[PDB]
Amino acid sequence: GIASFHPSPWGDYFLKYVPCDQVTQAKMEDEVKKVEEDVKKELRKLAKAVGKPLELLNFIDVVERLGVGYRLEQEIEDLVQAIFDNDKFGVDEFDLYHTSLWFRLLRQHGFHVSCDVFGKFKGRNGRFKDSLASDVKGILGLYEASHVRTHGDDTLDEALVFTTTHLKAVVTNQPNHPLVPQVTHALMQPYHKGMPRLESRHFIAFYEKDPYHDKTLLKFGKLDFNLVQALHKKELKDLSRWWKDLDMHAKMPFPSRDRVPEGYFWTLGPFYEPQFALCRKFFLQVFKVTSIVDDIYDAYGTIDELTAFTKAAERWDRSCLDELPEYMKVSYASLIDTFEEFERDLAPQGRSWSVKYAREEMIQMCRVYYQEAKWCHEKYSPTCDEYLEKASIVSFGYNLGTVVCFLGMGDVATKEAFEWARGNPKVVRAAGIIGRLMDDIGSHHFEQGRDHVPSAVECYIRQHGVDEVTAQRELGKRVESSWKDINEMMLKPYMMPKPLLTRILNECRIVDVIYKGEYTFSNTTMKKNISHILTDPIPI
Amino acid sequence: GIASFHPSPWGDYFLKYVPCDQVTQAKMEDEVKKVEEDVKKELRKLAKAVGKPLELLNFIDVVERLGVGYRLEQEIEDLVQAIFDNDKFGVDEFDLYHTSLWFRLLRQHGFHVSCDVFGKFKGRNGRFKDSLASDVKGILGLYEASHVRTHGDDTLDEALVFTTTHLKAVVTNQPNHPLVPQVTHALMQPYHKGMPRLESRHFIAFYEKDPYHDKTLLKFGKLDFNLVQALHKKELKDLSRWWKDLDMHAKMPFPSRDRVPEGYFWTLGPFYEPQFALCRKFFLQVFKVTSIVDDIYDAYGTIDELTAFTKAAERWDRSCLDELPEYMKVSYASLIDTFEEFERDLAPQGRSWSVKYAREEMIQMCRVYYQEAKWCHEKYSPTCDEYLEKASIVSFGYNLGTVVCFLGMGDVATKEAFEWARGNPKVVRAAGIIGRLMDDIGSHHFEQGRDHVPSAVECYIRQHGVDEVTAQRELGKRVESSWKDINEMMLKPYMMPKPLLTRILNECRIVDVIYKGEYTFSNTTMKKNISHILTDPIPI
Repeated sequence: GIASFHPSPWGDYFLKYVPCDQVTQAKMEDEVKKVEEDVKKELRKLAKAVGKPLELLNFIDVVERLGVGYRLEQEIEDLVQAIFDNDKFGVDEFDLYHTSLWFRLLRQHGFHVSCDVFGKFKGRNGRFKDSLASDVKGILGLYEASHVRTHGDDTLDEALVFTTTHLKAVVTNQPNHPLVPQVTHALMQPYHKGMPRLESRHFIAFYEKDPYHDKTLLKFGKLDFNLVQALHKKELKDLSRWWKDLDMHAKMPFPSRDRVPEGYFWTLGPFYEPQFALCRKFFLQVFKVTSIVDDIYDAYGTIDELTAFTKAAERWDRSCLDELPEYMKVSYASLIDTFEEFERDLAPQGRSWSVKYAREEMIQMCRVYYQEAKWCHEKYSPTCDEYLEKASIVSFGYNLGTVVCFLGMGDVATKEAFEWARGNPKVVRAAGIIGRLMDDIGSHHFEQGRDHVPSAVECYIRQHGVDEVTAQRELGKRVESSWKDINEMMLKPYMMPKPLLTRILNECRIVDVIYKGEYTFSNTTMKKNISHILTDPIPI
Repeated sequence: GIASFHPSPWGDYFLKYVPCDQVTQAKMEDEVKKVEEDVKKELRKLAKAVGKPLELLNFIDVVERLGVGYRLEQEIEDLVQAIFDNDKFGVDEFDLYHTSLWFRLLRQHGFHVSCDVFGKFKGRNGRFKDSLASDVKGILGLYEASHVRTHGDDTLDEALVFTTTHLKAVVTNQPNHPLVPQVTHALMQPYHKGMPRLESRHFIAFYEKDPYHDKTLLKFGKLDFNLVQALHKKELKDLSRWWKDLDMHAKMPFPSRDRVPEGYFWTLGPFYEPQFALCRKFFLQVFKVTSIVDDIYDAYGTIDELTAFTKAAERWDRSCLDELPEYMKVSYASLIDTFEEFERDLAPQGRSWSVKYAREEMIQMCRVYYQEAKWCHEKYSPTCDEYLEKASIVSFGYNLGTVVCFLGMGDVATKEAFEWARGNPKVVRAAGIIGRLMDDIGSHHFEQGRDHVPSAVECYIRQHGVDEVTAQRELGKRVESSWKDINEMMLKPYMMPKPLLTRILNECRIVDVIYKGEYTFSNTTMKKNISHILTDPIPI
């Protein structure tokens, strides 16, 4: 009632999930496999067809945006490779939508195809023809393709401005145009920058409204979505039990109590496909443990108590439990226990040796937390570049996030990849810059800062002597440059194996979804995003 | 960053408030007092004028909705009384807007005028003429008047359905109509049911856009608003200091740690005018201690520890500090300390004897909290009427709230009034029913309930064997009937003096504003509502 600050939007809904029995689950599995083989047969048909470039382009695009391209991964990559090798594929004669589709697909699969294919859509000024604004479909396609841009894609930089202006006008002057639901959604969330699972859920609904949609592809996307959603909800029921058990170790509740759905929503970002259950188990659990130690560093304890907790984290041993103040013991024990559990989970595969790399990242998290605490306790005001480089990029959590993602991926995560991520590569820093800058820009305005608690916008304002609007614009430029670094990371040849780079790309995407500021955690948008992918199956 | 559940939308903004110097504040005070005398002279002019009902009606309505009728309280009441006695006022000839204005104004001032005044607006069917929908202004006025309805006002019940239908059509078919902002706002928040401070702010903005507005009235409202806002910001600076000092007693943060702005918003509901500073101090402080003890009963402690805390609260003595478990001691001490501070604040006027009644309500709160905890641990499923009568109406906080409101009101709040409120009168029960039922209806849906945690919708569903929609509708009817009891409370002859009933009416209004689900504490709507009345002055 009054003074009640205990929101429980979800209650026991996820704990009360009842999975269907094994006979049923295997029946649904075989149904979806039957339609998968149907899709693959039709795909083979389109590949050997003599002309017909656009049909194969659209078929590939639809299976990808329906969220079932993972069930056809190899088949698609080969096909796109063939398209890239066909130097007489006919791109010169495509309209805006299909030129944009060819460009976007090729860029997303690592092929560094040129922006010159867009030249025929420019006028004498060197700008895109405003006459193209009547081709709503093609403007939408160009808008979506422009978000794969890297450094040196000035055409795509201007294409984003051009398409944004015309798409906003479509929303405003043509409210009843058949594409307005899609245009409005894309303006809020470009597909390439959204969470794969959630954007595929929305595209399934859009695709059903397309009069020319392929019925078997729509059925494939719906059936696989419901199959994969049952796996998610079984995982979330179990992980809810584990999280609740951890919460009941303390007498007073942690802030993260009842926040398993939000944490698991986060966890679905890097990976939603069935084969990453172990990945999702690790990411969720580290998420909870991180939240718990974050509570320690955000409380009203002394800087000596925070020093002791950081040192004890560096030693990483239960002997430290007797030396720590009472209120820190549950969090410290959870650190030791959870990573021991990771070791047990990886022993049958002979992979326990890797837990070490995640443990070090966790120790790093404590160190940067300590630094942030220190800056506040000793009333030091860093510059923006100092705030980022010394604590805040890493304290966002993606140096730990990337290593924990690799933790569950099996033989592809070699020791060499763990050491690569441990050395703070440029792309992991980019993911962290995106997250940290969006979190800080959206958290509060300048006049709502906390004295002596550094933040990116306040640090930029005090360092460069500019106003809030300017600081927001320059930091937004840093976010955009980091996004271009991420898109260059997906261009061949790959630094690390693609399954590993894709985790970092997805970490950036889930941040674009959660920190859509213009709230951050546990608000109405988060509740609706969870409702979209984790409550009911898709009808029929 | 990731796993960060520490939102601080406001930071140190209210702590860093800098008041103006005493000479400046006295200057602004004298300016507003001068324009008050101007307004009063003009009002005297309108009263001593033959056959000008509509000009005087509108003048009174505007000074009230500008939020400065408290500077003319007696002068306005007398005038309205004179209007009720006229009997030749000419109401028989008013159009829809002015008939609605006359009816609403008289009802709000205790005069039980009849619904028959609306007979000329009905057709042969006995329903309001749909032809009236073209009089947007009059439809809006009738909509606003209909929320003062009591038992036996079937005309107003039909008026709400009629005007809602047509106002919704104006919003959808006439988006650019000049009244669309006002209609959209009224459809979300009826004036009569809103928080006076916040609704007067919105009306100040609306009134400036009326080409026929009185420039001096607008200046009166703007200047008084900025003057009273300086008082609120000084009070909130001080109370933020007190609240932060209390919070630093605990090592781990309470859920209510950074929630002074939301709590003070709550506190402005019952009273916003300068004379209730002490009231606001008490309500806010009680709010905070209530939140602290609510945390104890919501934590994962044993039913034996909650038994002990409840018994210790019944004893109300610092000696219990030695008997309680550690994590309860700061909460218990805050109880003892805060109510002692109330004794000190009321000693100079010789009223410390009244703190007793508030202490009793606080003890009742622990009891009803205990009952709710007991039901959960004994896995008991109460009946809906049982859920309400035995814990949940009182646990919303308004038996305590009404007694704490009276605590700061001085000689008007007699010992007899405290004893009237201690005995659970029907109108305090109505306020609690409104609060509890809106909170429970909006908190979660049926499938998101917590096992063994009673809540109104779930209890009604399991008691009566109905579905969620029906339980929500029947409970909404209970809320509506309680609102009719509240409107009856403001009809003469008054049970208690009017200043005391008005606190109860305002408690219901602040609940209608905060639990506007269509959804709880500390969300973007609460942040915007605080922004509207507590950040910047009104320009010019």
